[PDB]
Amino acid sequence: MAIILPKLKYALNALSPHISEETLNFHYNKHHAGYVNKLNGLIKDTPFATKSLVEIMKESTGAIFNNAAQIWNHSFYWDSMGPNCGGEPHGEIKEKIQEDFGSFNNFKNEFSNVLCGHFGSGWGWLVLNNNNKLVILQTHDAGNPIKDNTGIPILTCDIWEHAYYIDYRNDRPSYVKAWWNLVNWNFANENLKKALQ
Amino acid sequence: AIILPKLKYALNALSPHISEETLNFHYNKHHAGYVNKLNGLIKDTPFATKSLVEIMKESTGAIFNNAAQIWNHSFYWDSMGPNCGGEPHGEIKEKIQEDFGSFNNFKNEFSNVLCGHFGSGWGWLVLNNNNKLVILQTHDAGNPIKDNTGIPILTCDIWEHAYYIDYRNDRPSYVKAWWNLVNWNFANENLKKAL
Ligand SMILES: [Cl-]
Ligand SMILES: [Cl-]
Repeated sequence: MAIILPKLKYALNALSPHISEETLNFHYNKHHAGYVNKLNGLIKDTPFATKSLVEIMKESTGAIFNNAAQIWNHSFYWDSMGPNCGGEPHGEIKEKIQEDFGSFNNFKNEFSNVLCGHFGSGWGWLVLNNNNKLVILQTHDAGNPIKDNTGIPILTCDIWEHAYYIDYRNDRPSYVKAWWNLVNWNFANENLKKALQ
Repeated sequence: AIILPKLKYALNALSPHISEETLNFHYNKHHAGYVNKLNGLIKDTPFATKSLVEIMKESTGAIFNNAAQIWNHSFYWDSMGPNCGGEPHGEIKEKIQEDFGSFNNFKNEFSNVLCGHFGSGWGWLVLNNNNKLVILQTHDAGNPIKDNTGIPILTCDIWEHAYYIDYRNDRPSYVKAWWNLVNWNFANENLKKAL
């Protein structure tokens, strides 16, 4: 199967109690795996069959896009988190956030507001925009900043209901608050360095 | 000002097809929250003196999202009931036979549409201007009144919060279960008015 589900970099329970093992089980092994299985079915007998996931995402529309972009968004989501993470940013991203938001607390406040405010299925992003500045963006359904060409993804947070409904029911804000304990600044730093190159 | 309409049945009335816990969150958190958010949004606007349908028709963005979701959810609750489901009866049965060939045909296609919808949205049975029943889907808070695509007859919510407590990712089992709840009486009332 041309497209393979990338492994999580940590155990299924590694984000607990912020996001439960049960959530990771459904979200990764059911939803995420499902988008991979679905895309592989869809790209058969198309020119997409031999393109990379990223190329498919950038060049498709309809169901192919929806599945391709979701696979990519989820992998970026999992990599945006980790055990032994969260807290204050550190390394290059700490200083960049200071420059572009004034403080980590300012960034945290605006990001949480955006994440809490998104109507329907979607994603909040920290991105390096096309003017070399960190900004917060939101996208709807499977959308992302690479497809939109609105900047280079640094971190993402999924706010589709399946991301939090097991653990928090309707209480998205509690999910967003808990997510701050999981934010992987090492990942952000890796993305920033590539982005600025 | 805008008021949340009463359910026509108790919170457990749809169980086990939709749990009482689901109805509790869906009605008392989601549906109630749409009403509360809308009232805060329309205070001090020309929308404060308009009906829900008028607000729905004349708004965009947050006001639309909340107003349409209030109307959509009431239509959803009224589209179900205890003592409902199974084979259609009365005028809607005949009309489904005319427009879909059979109930089995309707049921399978409606199910496909409900299961196939990507992200948050709704499936609809509506009567169009040629007095023909048709299946529509809409995204997020969208609906056929906003869209002028026909007079709604029934709806089914496929937002994840509709089923996630009871079925997790298995939307098709929720859809299957929903057929034990579909309120043919409400369909017949709607059809009588629409025709
Ligand atoms: Cl589990
Ligand atoms: Cl009935």
